[PDB]
Amino acid sequence: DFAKLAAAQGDAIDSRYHPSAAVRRQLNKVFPTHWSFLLGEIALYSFIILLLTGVWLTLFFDPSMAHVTYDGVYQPLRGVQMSRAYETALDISFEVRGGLFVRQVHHWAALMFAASIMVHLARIFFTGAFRRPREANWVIGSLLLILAMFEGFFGYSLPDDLLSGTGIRAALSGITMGIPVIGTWMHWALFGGDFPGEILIPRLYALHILLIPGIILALIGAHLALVWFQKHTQFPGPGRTETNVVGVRVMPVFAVKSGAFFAMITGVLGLMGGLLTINPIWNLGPYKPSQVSAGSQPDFYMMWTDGLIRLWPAWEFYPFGHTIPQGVWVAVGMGLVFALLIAYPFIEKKVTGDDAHHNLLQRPRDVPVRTAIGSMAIALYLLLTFACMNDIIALKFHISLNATTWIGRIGMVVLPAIVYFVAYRWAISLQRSDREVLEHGVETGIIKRLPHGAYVELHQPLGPVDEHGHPIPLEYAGAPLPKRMNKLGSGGAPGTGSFLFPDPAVEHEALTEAAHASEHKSLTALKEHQDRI
Amino acid sequence: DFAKLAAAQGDAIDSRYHPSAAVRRQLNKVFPTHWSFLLGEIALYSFIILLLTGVWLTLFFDPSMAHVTYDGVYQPLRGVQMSRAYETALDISFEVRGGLFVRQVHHWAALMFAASIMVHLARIFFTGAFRRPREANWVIGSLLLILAMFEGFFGYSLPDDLLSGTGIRAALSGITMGIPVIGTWMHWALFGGDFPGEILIPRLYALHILLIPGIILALIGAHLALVWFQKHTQFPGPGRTETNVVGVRVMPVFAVKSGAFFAMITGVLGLMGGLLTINPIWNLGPYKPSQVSAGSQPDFYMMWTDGLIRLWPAWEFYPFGHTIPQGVWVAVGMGLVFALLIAYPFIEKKVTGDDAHHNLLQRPRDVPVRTAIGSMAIALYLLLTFACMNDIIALKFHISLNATTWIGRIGMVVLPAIVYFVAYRWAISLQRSDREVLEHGVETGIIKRLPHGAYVELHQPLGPVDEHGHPIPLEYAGAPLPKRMNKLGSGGAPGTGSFLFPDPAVEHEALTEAAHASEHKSLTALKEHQDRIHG
Amino acid sequence: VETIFKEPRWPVPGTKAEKRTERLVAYWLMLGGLSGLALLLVFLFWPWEYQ
Amino acid sequence: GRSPEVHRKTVAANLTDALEGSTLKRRKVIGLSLGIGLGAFGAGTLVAFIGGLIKNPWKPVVPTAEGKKAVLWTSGWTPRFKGETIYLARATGRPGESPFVK
Amino acid sequence: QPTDAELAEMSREELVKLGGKIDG
Ligand SMILES: CC(C)=CCC/C(C)=C/CC/C(C)=C/CC/C(C)=C/CC/C(C)=C/CC/C(C)=C/CC/C(C)=C/CC/C(C)=C/CC/C(C)=C/CC1=C(C)C(=O)c2ccccc2C1=O
Ligand SMILES: CC(C)=CCC/C(C)=C/CC/C(C)=C/CC/C(C)=C/CC/C(C)=C/CC/C(C)=C/CC/C(C)=C/CC/C(C)=C/CC/C(C)=C/CC1=C(C)C(=O)c2ccccc2C1=O
Ligand SMILES: CC(C)=CCC/C(C)=C/CC/C(C)=C/CC/C(C)=C/CC/C(C)=C/CC/C(C)=C/CC/C(C)=C/CC/C(C)=C/CC/C(C)=C/CC1=C(C)C(=O)c2ccccc2C1=O
Ligand SMILES: CCCCCCCCCCCCCCCC(=O)O[C@H](COC(=O)CCCCCCC[C@@H](C)CCCCCCCCC)COP(=O)(O)O[C@H]1[C@H](O)[C@H](O)[C@@H](O)[C@@H](O)[C@@H]1O
Ligand SMILES: CCCCCCCCCCCCCCCC(=O)O[C@H](COC(=O)CCCCCCC[C@@H](C)CCCCCCCCC)COP(=O)(O)O[C@H]1[C@H](O)[C@H](O)[C@@H](O)[C@@H](O)[C@@H]1O
Ligand code: HEM
Ligand code: HEM
Ligand code: HEM
Ligand code: HEM
Repeated sequence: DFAKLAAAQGDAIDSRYHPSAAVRRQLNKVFPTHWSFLLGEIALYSFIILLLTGVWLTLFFDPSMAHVTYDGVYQPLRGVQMSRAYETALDISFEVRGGLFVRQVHHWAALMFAASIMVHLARIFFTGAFRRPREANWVIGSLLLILAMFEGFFGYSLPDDLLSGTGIRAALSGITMGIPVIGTWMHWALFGGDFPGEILIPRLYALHILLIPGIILALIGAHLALVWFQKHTQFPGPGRTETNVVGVRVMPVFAVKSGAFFAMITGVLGLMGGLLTINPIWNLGPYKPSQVSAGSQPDFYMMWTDGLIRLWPAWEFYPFGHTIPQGVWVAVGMGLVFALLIAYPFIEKKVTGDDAHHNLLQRPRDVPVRTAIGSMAIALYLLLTFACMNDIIALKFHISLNATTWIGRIGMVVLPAIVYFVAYRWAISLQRSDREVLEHGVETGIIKRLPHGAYVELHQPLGPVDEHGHPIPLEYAGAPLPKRMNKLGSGGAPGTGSFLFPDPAVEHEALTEAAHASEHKSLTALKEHQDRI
Repeated sequence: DFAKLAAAQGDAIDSRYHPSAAVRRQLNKVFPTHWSFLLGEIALYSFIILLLTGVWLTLFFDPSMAHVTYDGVYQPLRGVQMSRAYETALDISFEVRGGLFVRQVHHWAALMFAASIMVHLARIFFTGAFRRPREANWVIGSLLLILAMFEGFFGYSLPDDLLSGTGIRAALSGITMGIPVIGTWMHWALFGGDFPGEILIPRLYALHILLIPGIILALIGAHLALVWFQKHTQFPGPGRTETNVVGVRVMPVFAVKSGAFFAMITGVLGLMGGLLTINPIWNLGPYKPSQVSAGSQPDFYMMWTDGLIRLWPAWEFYPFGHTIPQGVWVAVGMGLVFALLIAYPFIEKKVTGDDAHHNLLQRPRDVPVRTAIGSMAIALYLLLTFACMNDIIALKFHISLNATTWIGRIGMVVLPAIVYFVAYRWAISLQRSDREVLEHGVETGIIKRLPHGAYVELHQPLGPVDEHGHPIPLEYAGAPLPKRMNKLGSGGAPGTGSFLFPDPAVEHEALTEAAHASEHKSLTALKEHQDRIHG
Repeated sequence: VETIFKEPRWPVPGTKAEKRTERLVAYWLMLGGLSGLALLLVFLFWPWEYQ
Repeated sequence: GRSPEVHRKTVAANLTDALEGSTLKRRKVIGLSLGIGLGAFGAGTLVAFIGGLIKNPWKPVVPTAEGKKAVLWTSGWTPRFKGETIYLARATGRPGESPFVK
Repeated sequence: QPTDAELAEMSREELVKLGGKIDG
């Protein structure tokens, strides 16, 4: 049986490590049940898939710049002079069974990682979860994003193709040697000489597979430990206070949900990794200094940095027989954004003068200034991202290539100003919309004509009424309010059965009674708990 | 004004994470102070240095078999056709300032790692620190040892010189295609074709820098966590029981000692990596199938495997147009010592029929059979290790190369038996040595010459005395006993002062008084605690 | 922890709705099994080679 | 929030006692030597670790018709001796059979 | 279970004793 093996295993474990009190604590930890708290899991689930696929690729790849002749199976590149890295990358995709699928899944997971990080960051910023005592966690996160953004850059630069080659030549060699005084020294330290060199690909390979993933893993561990041992925040609601957590225990509800979500994320990544083409490196050809194409665009998590180069004017300086190129501006401009994202909580703490312990979240509509600032930042990001793709937008959408640069240049000072104003007004208007329900009730959508010819609209009060009919106004408690009568159960109970055939009446009655009885109990329990405090 | 600075940054931490009780518990952990318990951390300190040196050798190395012509600074190899890996290994040593020093420190630390692991294993085995509830820790350590061996083997195969190439052709290729059913399939799966191939060095590089160190790090973490939360064993002595720990707290005595030991290990490794030459790859050449030298030795942690091959006879079988080579016998043999090593505690538990949750260690003299078995195993290991270097001993010492093979072959069945017998008898004799002092006392080494012309020796009783002057017999308590009178304080300080000039007398008197009183207090405290425990 | 509310999902026993719901969960798992077998068979027997 | 007063007081007492009992603050001579020595060792080690991959980018390594010059001042078009004839060659294909022609 | 009043009336000597006794 299994009533004897499990007891023996439990006895053997407990007599050696005595972990019963500390293992019960972990099973009894409660976690809020929200759809905005599952955005931080996706990224994590994207990282794990990046490891498994990352190891499979290490059994086949050769990171060398030694020049060879192809002589392989792919005919259009038969006698071409290439490097060992490019040849091996072709071998992975054409010679090894199921290699193309693996390296497509790798790239797709790399994209999902960054996208999920961005969405998670947006959530954290807008809900106000960065306030004390969690402003140390924000900083950690701010590093992770940066580490996740260069790690991806070093990854697609490994095959040593034309696109990534030109990308490396522009964004890493040109910019490096443009910096004042300590510029050419740093360039020659990184490349070990002039640009092409002989040690760049091995160095990038070692940096991509070992160091940055190690730092990322350690920092992620710290992130998760801080989240675990500080507890999770929650939205204001019935039965929620500043000194408790309302949700479900880890065992067995939370674990099953986590597992299912991981499975579905894996399913999505695997399904889209074998139905869409990403990075067909054989169409591109090996890197040549004397060859170029039309696109010349990086991955989506890098396009704002390229758009900033693409839009900024040609302003240079020539003091005492030296040169300060245009590319300096970007290097400064990129440093500020990172310095204006790592320490935001302290800036806001200094501005608003709020230095209190916070456990309850805020609805984006309740903080207009922060919401407007976030909206304007997102607008600037989107504009910088779309300005990198101007040379494809001009071709597909019939716009002048000269016009796009000027549109971007004017936009990068005009659009955020509009967005700030609109966001501020919109937030205040949503606030005003929340006060109309607390005073009159939910609009049912039903019109009635009185005997004397008046038209009235029937309201559903959310509380007690006085002795004339109009409800007693309620107070705002930082919680959402209903706006439709269907969400209050005012209508809807379809006859139980299959899709095509009904069930016996007795079964229907017995099943409909139980649901209503169960539904009362939860509300009663919450009300009693709230009233005891 | 650091009092105000530390009082503000301490409150900022407690108000956000509240780790007061949690860190206060960790500051009060008590650890036994025995030299023998410092053996385990050396390995740890060797691992860290292997990581820092491994990151500095990842900025210059290129793992590729693409053949090139040297044309470098080192003149004796000018124009020779080599691989990219060998060329980069030469570049590290000749073209980068301080690269030779770094790679020498890497190799020396690699050797120290294995040596420390072996000594630590010996300590754990001999004192019975594996009994209960500490079996899983033994298993984990065993896996660590195996992983360390294979990690080391894959490391010196990267430069692709003549020695490493000859070693890898014979060990990883020759042995592989001898396994009865899956002999050639496994070979072609590993090499992606015939022996040399074009993917072996990149694969070994990825395996050496990423995977095996990752597994090692995880297993080491688990090891240390188990040690921390299972409250390190101690040894029988005054004031020690089955349910307590005697030693010092972590803060501040233990931490300072740990830091100082780490510093000294680093110092030794750094000093050793500058004054002694290891692995000169330029005196060798690039690997060629039609070239060989005389030595052909692996690293010392792999020597027993190589010596087993040299000594086993040429026994083969040819069933139904097939072949079972000699190399099979070692492959079965090599995995049989491992299996017997991991599952030793269970074997001994089944044999002696004892599992009683032991926290107190054993002196090796008190367990004769286990000591004899360990001695026998060590003897076999030493003989197998010295058999691998039978060609170097036959050259330096004047002995036939044919004679060494037969010496080893006969020895590997005879020497262990002799070692077992001698170890057993020696342990029992050391036991009998302890019963003589508990009964008569410590022999002072002084002869008396009584009036009637009798010679006796003066004894110093270790306990109460009888009315006739003969000491009351004491009981054995599993603890060491004194055997010299100088270790009991039969000798004072020569005098307070420098090496050449004395100090005023009053200072000397006061210091002697204080020291003596402090010794009284410590002994009295231990005695009082021991008396209150057993009430 | 307090656990203010806890209720089973099927108070009334012996209903056709419960049996029907029992057979819906099984279908997805059977589909997963079939797809796994399909993956095995397609990875073993398919051209896979560049033309 | 904040841990109870007992835990805070005990942990603070433990740390303060550890520092005070060492009598390190009373001994300025050895407390200063430690700092100086650690600083010197750290500086030496860091310079040794990093100084291996630093190269001078303005050293003459390229042979020209006017002596050795730095890399960034030169190209494939710089004459190596006076009166050298450098042709403008086209590239078509044929990787192994004259990729460049007049 | 000493009160906040008593914890301010203890020296550094007996606070370490109390901490150790709590830890065991
Ligand atoms: C009773 C009583 C009153 C007592 C209690 C009182 C009490 C408890 C209250 C007191 C609390 C108080 C007062 C607290 C105050 C705390 C406080 C104010 C704290 C402030 C904290 C603070 C200000 C933080 C500092 C922030 C900080 C240090 C900033 C970081 C700066 C950063 C992140 C800069 C990085 C810049 C950087 C690394 C730039 C790199 C640029 C380079 C060189 C890259 C070039 C570059 C490269 C390299 C490419 O490869 C590339 C490839 C493709 C495209 C482009 C590029 C490219 O641009
Ligand atoms: C010093 C050094 C060089 C080290 C480098 C370290 C480094 C960068 C790592 C690299 C990894 C290395 C090198 C390891 C090698 C390992 C190795 C050789 C294995 C080969 C693997 C292999 C052969 C593949 C088999 C394929 C296969 C069958 C795959 C199965 C996939 C499996 C088993 C998946 C496991 C999934 C998994 C481990 C999930 C864990 C989830 C975790 C940890 C979440 C915890 C967690 C949860 C769950 C929350 O929801 C949560 C919510 C809110 C706050 C906190 C948390 C929280 O902490
Ligand atoms: C032959 C071949 C081709 C190879 C194949 C390999 C192979 C097949 C292997 C299989 C192995 C098998 C079967 C086992 C399975 C194990 C398994 C499931 C592996 C999973 C691995 C995995 C999932 C990867 C995760 C890796 C990972 C990121 C782990 C993190 C581990 C961490 C965080 C460790 C921290 C360690 C650390 C920081 C060390 C510091 C050391 C210091 C400073 C010492 C301080 C210290 C001192 C000083 C003491 O003396 C001391 C004394 C007593 C107690 C404590 C201490 C103490 O703490
Ligand atoms: C590690 C210790 C191991 C302990 C185990 C001890 C087991 C010892 C077993 C004895 C081994 C016997 C070896 C015999 C196998 C054999 O073949 O031996 C021959 C020559 O016999 C000899 O010398 C016999 C030598 C005896 C050596 C005894 C070994 C004891 C030593 C090893 C113990 C000391 C330990 C070291 C001390 C260090 C620590 C100090 C405590 C060489 O043949 P060969 O040379 O070809 O002779 C050709 C003609 O035939 C042909 O006519 C013609 O004349 C020629 O062609 C001629 O060459
Ligand atoms: C008395 C001077 C030292 C004062 C003490 C403190 C300064 C030392 C700190 C750094 C130690 C440098 C020691 C390295 C030896 C040295 O100094 O090189 C000399 C170059 O002249 C120099 O004065 C070097 C001046 C340092 C310039 C600083 C470089 C700027 C930064 C940006 C460089 C990047 C560093 C990374 C940090 C970036 C962080 C950014 C966030 C000769 O160069 P060279 O002969 O041409 O090339 C050789 C090869 O051939 C041979 O393989 C081997 O590689 C060498 O021997 C090499 O020198
Ligand atoms: C590698 C990227 C990141 C990963 C894998 C990650 C992962 C997670 C996970 C799983 C959680 C669990 C709670 C939740 O689901 O919301 C979480 C919470 C949190 N993350 Fe992230 N995160 C990352 C990046 C960031 C970033 C970019 C920020 C902010 C810039 C951030 C700040 C936080 C904070 C403050 C919390 C806790 C908020 C709360 O307690 O409610 N993290 N993170
Ligand atoms: C942070 C997660 C990771 C990101 C964002 C990332 C990024 C990338 C990218 C963009 C590529 C290019 C794939 C292609 O061109 O088709 C790539 C390939 C590769 N990655 Fe990663 N990677 C990650 C994790 C890892 C890890 C952990 C390793 C090492 C264990 C690794 C090793 C490789 C290898 C060997 C390649 C081969 C490049 C190629 O085939 O083109 N990756 N990576
Ligand atoms: C921790 C256990 C390790 C051991 C016992 C070990 C051992 C060795 C040995 C013996 C060599 C060859 C020595 C020679 O003759 O030059 C070597 C080479 C090397 N190891 Fe490791 N290693 C270890 C870990 C690492 C790690 C973790 C890294 C990377 C992070 C690494 C990177 C290298 C590199 C790059 C070489 C280059 C070969 C050379 O430059 O000579 N090793 N290792
Ligand atoms: C990388 C290899 C290893 C490291 C770094 C390591 C490290 C350590 C350290 C530091 C300790 C505590 C310090 C001490 O008491 O000596 C320890 C304890 C222990 N180790 Fe190891 N160890 C390793 C391998 C092994 C091996 C090979 C075994 C046995 C086969 C083993 C079994 C144990 C056991 C049983 C303990 C318990 C200590 C005790 O009870 O006293 N370890 N290890």
